[PDB]
Amino acid sequence: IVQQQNNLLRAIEAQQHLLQLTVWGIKQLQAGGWMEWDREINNYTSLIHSLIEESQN
Amino acid sequence: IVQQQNNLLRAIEAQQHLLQLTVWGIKQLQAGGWMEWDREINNYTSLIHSLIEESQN
Amino acid sequence: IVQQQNNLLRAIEAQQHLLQLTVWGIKQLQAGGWMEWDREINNYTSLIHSLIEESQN
Repeated sequence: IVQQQNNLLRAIEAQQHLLQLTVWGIKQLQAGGWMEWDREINNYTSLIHSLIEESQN
Repeated sequence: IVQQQNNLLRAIEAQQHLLQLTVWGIKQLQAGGWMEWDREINNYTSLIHSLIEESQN
Repeated sequence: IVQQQNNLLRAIEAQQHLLQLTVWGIKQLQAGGWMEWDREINNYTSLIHSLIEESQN
């Protein structure tokens, strides 16, 4: 079960990289009315980083 | 292992919020040929909500 | 705990489908300077597929 929990964390980490690439792609396409979307992307990005670092530890 | 499973669920929840923000961003940029993409986004969004609520319970 | 690990894997699988739909949506909007973004999307997509198949097994 330990090995499976490590697998799932590595999957979540790799999905977060993919998510960050899609956020970056959307910002390149939008580049102004997006301030609240940027606030929420930033807050949830920081939130997920904290949870991943907690899980890694 | 219980604490780790809670960590991973909170990470998946925070990633789902980020995913929903990226879907919303893409819909704002597209705003017509997207009907099947919308069907699939809706079905998988409902699917993930059901799995998160199951996991929370 | 086994049932919970299966729940979380199914959630990660459903999120990967959603992620792939958002990548596809972004590529339709961009359709040229995106070569490195495509390389990284491909590498992380392959990485996550390997981790999901490992977890399923």
